[PDB]
Formats: sequence, C-alpha cells, structure tokens
Amino acid sequence: GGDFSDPVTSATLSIVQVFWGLDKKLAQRKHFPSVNWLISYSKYSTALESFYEQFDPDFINIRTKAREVLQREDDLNEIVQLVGKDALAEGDKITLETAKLLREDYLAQNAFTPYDKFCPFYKSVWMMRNIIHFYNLANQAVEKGAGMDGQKITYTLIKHRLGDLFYRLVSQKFEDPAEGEPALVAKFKKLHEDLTAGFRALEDETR
Amino acid sequence: TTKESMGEVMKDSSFALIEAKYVAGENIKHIVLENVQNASIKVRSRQENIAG
Amino acid sequence: SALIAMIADEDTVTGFLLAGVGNVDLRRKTNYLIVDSKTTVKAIEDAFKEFTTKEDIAIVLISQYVANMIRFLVDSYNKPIPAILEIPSKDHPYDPAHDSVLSRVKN
Amino acid sequence: TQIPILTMPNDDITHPTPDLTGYITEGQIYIDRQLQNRQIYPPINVLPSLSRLMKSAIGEGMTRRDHSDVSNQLYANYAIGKDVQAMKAVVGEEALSSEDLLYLEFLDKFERKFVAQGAYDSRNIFQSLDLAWTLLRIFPRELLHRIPGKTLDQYYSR
Amino acid sequence: IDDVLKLLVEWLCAQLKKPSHPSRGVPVAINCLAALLKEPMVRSSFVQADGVKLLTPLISPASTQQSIQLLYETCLCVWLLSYYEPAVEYLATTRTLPRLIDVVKSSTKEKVVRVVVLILRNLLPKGNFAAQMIDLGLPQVVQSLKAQAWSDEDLLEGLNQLEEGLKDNIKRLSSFDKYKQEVLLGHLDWSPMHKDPLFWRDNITNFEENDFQILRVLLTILDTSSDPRALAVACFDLSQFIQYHPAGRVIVTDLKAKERVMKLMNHENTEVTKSALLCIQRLFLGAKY
Repeated sequence: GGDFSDPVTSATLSIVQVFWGLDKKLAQRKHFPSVNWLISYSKYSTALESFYEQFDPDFINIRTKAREVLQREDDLNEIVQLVGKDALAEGDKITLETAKLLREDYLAQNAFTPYDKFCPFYKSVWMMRNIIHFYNLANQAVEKGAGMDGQKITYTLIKHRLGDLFYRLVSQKFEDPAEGEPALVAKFKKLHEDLTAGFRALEDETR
Repeated sequence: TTKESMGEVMKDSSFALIEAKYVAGENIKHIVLENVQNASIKVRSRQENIAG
Repeated sequence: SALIAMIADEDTVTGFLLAGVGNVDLRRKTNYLIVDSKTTVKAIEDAFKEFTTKEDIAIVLISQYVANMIRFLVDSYNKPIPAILEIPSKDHPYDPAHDSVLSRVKN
Repeated sequence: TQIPILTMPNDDITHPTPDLTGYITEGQIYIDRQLQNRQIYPPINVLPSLSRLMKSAIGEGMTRRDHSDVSNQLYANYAIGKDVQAMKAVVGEEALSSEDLLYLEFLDKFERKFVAQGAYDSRNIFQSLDLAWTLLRIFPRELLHRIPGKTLDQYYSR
Repeated sequence: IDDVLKLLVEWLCAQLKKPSHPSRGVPVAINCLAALLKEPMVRSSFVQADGVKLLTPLISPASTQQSIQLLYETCLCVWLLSYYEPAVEYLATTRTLPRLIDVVKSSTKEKVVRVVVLILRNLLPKGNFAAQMIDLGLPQVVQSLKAQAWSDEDLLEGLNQLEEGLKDNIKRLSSFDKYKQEVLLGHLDWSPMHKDPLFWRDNITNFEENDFQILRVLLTILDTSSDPRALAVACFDLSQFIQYHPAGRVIVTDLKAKERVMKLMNHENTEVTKSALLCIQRLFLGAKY
C-alpha cells in the first residue's frame, strides 16, 4: 500500500535480484496469488537459460510472447477505458481474449483445492504453451482474412465456432496434477492437437 | 451537393408527368396508378463503421 | 430494405412507387398509399414513426412542408435512418420549415 | 478480544499511528466520510475493510459453507461495480453497457439495504447470508464466476 | 352449537322425512344453512360439511319443477360453501361437481344457471379437479352459455367475466410464459417448445415468418452466449425446432443456429456440448432426406 520509494524498499531493491511485488488492486479483486506482473521482475532470468533449454527449448519464446501480450493489454487498457472497445480491431480482440485467459487460468491459483494446491512445472509450461499456441493460431487466422471474410469476422466466428476449445482452455487448470505426469502430459498433448485441429478446419472452411 | 441536385430533381420529374398527360392522358389511378416503367421500391441499407 | 412515404404530392410518387414488383415498398399491401391531401399528414409522421421505424421502409417523403404538417415529425430528427426525408417540389415547391429532416439538413 | 477504535487525524492512513496499527493489528474496519455524507448510520466501507483471520473465523458450525463464497463474491462485485461506475462517469451513463448498469444497480442495492442497519438491529448471521445470496443472485449465474458451482447450486435459487 | 348439531342427527332425520313432502325439511334445512352462513363457524362446522357429502347426489339432478327450487337451494348452499374455506375444502372432497356443471349446462331456469356461474366464479381458488372440469366446460358449457344468454344482463356480464377468467386460467402451467421467458427474453430457460415436439412446431410457426426472424434472433442470442447453461437451453430449443421441420433445419443451419451449435460444441461443459451437437445433427438431418 505504501510508496515503494520507502528507504527500506529502495535499499532492498538495490541488492535483491527478484522482487515479487504484490499489489493491493489484485487483493480487493480477490485474485489470490496477488502478484503484480508489471512491477515484479526476476534478474536471475539469464542464469536459468541452460535449465530452460535442457527442459523445454520453446519455453523461453512462449514466455516472451506471454509477457508481450500482457504488456500490450496493460498499455491499451488506458485507451479502451478512454475511447472504448468500439475502435478495437481483431488483433485487439484476440489480445484481450488472451489477456483474460491469462488472468483467469494462468496467473490465478486458488491453492485451496487439490488441482490448484500445487502446480508442477510441466503443467505450468503446458498451459502457457496451449494459451500461446491459441494466440498464434488466432493471429494467423485473422491475418489470412480471405474469401470475402476474416479478420474481425474470423475472430467472432472462432468465438462462436471454436468457443468449445476456448472453454476447455479455461478448464485445463482444473486438471488435477495428482493424476500423474504421464496422464497430464497426454491430456495436454491431446488438447494441443485439437487446438491445432482448430483454426485448421477454420482454415479449411475459409470462413 | 445532393441538396443542390434536389429541387432540380423535382423540376425534371414534373416533365415526366407532363409527358404522361400528353401521351396517355389520365393515369391508371387506384392500385395500379400507372406512370411507372422502372425503379421498383426496394432498397438495401447497412450500418458501416467509419472513423470508429 | 424499402421506403414508404404513404403521403405526398404523389405525382412523382406514383411513377416512383413500383413498375414491375417490390410491392411499391409495401405501400400498397401495408402502410398507406403515397397519395395525400385527403387527410392530415401528421398521420404520415405517425406511420413513419410506426411503419418506417419498423425496419421495413427506410425513408419517407413530404412535399413543401407547407400543407405537409411535418412539424409533428420535427422530433424525428434524432435517429436519422428511421426518419429521413427531403422536401421535393412535385408541383409544390419546397418551403423550408420545421419538418422531419429539413431543420437538421439545413443547419 | 480487543477492538481499539482509532482516529485518523487528517482522515489518512500514512500517519504514523494508523500505519503502525495496521502493521501490528490483524485487521482494519473503515468508516467512510463518503458513506456519512449519504447519511448511513453504519458507514463501514467493506472495500478497505479486511480481517486477516476471517478464513479461520468462519466455520461450518459458525456459518454456512458458502459464507466465504459470499464474501469473495461481494468483494469482487463491489470492486468491479466501482470501476464500472467510474467508467460510466467518464464515458457517459448511456454509453454504459448492460452489465455496467447491472453493476451500478448492485452497488445501489448494496449500499441501500445491505450496509444500512438500525441503531439496534441485531440479526443472526444466517438470514444476513441469505439476503446476501439474494443480492448475489440478482447477478446472473455466469457472472458469479468467483463463486464455486456447488455453493451456487446450494444457495442460488433458495 | 356445532357439536350439538353434529351429534343431533335429528337434522338429517328431518331431511330424510320423505313422506311429509318433497321439500319440507329440505327447504327448511337449506334456509337454516344459508342463515348460519353468516357465522363462519356455523358454515364451516363439520356438521354442515358432513351433510354436504350426503347431499352430493342431490346436486346432480333437478328434473322436477320442485327440484328446480331444490336446485336453487343447492346453489345457495354452494354460495354459502364459497363463503367458508373449510366448506370449500369439503366441497372439493364432495362429488357431483362435474355433474353440477352438466346440470347447469342443461338449465332451463336462467336464474339457476346464473347462480351456478356465480358459484363457479366464487370458486376463484384453483381446485384442480373442478378447474379441469370447467376447462372442459369452458370450450362447451361456457360457449353455449354465451350463445344462450338470457335473463339479467348483469348475469350475462358476470358469465362473460367468468369465461374470461376461465380462459386465462386454462393452460396456466402450459402457458406461453415459459416460452417467452426462454426464447423471447434472450436468457434461455425452460420452454414449452423443448418439452414436446408438437409445441416445438407450434413455437416455430410463430418464429419463422420472414427467414425465421424470431428464430434468427434466438440464434443470434445463442451464438454470443457466455453462459453454457443458457446456451445449452437455447441449443436444445434450436434442435427441437430444426427436427420439427426438415427445411426449417436447413434454415436454422443457414442462420446463427449453426453458429450457436459451433459455439461450445465440445466445450468443458457437457450439457451445452450435447445441445449444440443435437442442433447441428438436426440441421444436417433436415438438410438431406
């Protein structure tokens, strides 16, 4: 609640390498993790490059894409509050959909439930990969925008044509890790395969 | 520009009525009412977002 | 969709009602015939607020604003698409006055 | 169990006394000048008010199982309603969407019936929770995303 | 004196004193009951209620001219019962209500018919059995009474008001209110159309006027539905409508009903997915025969 220029705070952030700055705005929003994804930073990022590469090579790029999406949402939130959602294009629409998906599925962890009490890294990376893959497929679909249709029309279509995968992406968090890593990996791989099937039939139909 | 065309539009239209009176005299009147060779009354309008 | 006047000088309206089809913008099957001067043309404004605003007919017509009694449709300036009309002459030259869209267009 | 009433000197919290009290005390209940301006006898503003041990305080014996869901839903609805009221103020009342008017109406009924109480109003927790579910069911089931489905089915229709 | 009257069967004996006259104890007992109807306790006493069941056969036939006066006395007793709620419950237990309706239908005395209609109107309470009987009567008995208007014009106006009330109460459960709240309102709920295929076709008849304009509006509402449950109900209604008419199924597929089916077709929720799949399957079945 207080200013982060307080002498203790300034002294700590000078030496500390990772600041998990919690935000009140999340707290009255009842977002339990309450970690602000704007002020917070982890200077240890470059060190873990070897670990991330040996674990999952694609993880770094999808993490950067998620960060870019979050930054874009935070930047244009002021504009949409000011001017309104009317001027928002298809890109803005999919960006906001992905931002809401992050805020609900990913950054929010109740931790009072068995499925959300602990999140193994394999589950975390898979959820982020699915969300980023959906974002990429939506970008490609709206970019194609051919056959006397597409773009915002394509976005509304996939909202009302691929909304099933949209809801199952939200449900993906409810998959209980206690079932075991092989089962969870299989379920997430099947979800990714179906997501690839999505926007492929939509690619086939050409709107 | 359209308003400038207006009024002259009616002035041109009056010539059609004069020609009808000269050639076919009185119109069919009632439901038929004659005087029409084209321009059936059917339209198509849609709201388009321009400048947001 | 269409455009129903249901009251006008009717001289050019009859020739512009219909020739082959389109039901003269349903002015015959529904609404009223384009002819006027038999009754108050405030009922024309009422029909435009009722029938033209019912999405069947986009526009209406009134002549010269003198006997057109279009002052009842003066508040129809808002929502231009349901109520849009311009005064032609049609043997009654247009006189600027309070009408459906005359005040807004002139301003 | 101690309830030390504290006076904000200039109606602030950065003052050393309220700041240190917040550092020490495990809770805070706020009385709002804005609430007093509209003449509500209990002016408690629930948005800044919070108890650290509220979760342990509520129990199956103490309250219904959905009590925590009621609290979380009321918090989220009030916060979103305040943000929506600000958005409607800046953009215009007409420009406000349907859910916007719903949130403003929720704020109105909340500050009207919920917070307001008599000088000697003494009601048990259960009927208060039931009326809170009435206020929550004013919103649609979908908008009650924070509430788990089981508690909704337990106390949405009632 | 309710206990005294109940324990003294001398009242029922004077009522059963047939050799004396046709209505000697009967008119006297009817007048006494009407007078006691002023006191709610006397009217609602089980002693009076017990005689109501015993007099159930007397309610049906009024062939004799004296029985016409007996019919008027029965109508007065019916009004007294309408006064007292326990008497109303006893009459609901009592039989010959449909028999009384038939007798009122075959009423030569217009005053008696007016009295019966007034009693029925005073039975504003549901009474589901008598309500269903009147629903049968309303198509026939009420229609004939409207045709066979007679005696006081005030009586005819009361009969018309009773007929209007009966028409309103008819299909109270199976009313268009559920369909309006489900499809027309935009928040889908329990609808008569989904309940029965015949009701689905009846609703579709009003729905499809110009390219299924009402159905197009419902499909547009269902397509942009965040809540799967309301989306599930809307998709179920769309499936019923599509299965009602094969060409209508293709029309729905052309409309946003195919879009609604595509939305949440295989979502995390199961009901919405099943309803959307049913709508799509009905559209496909109607597309090709």
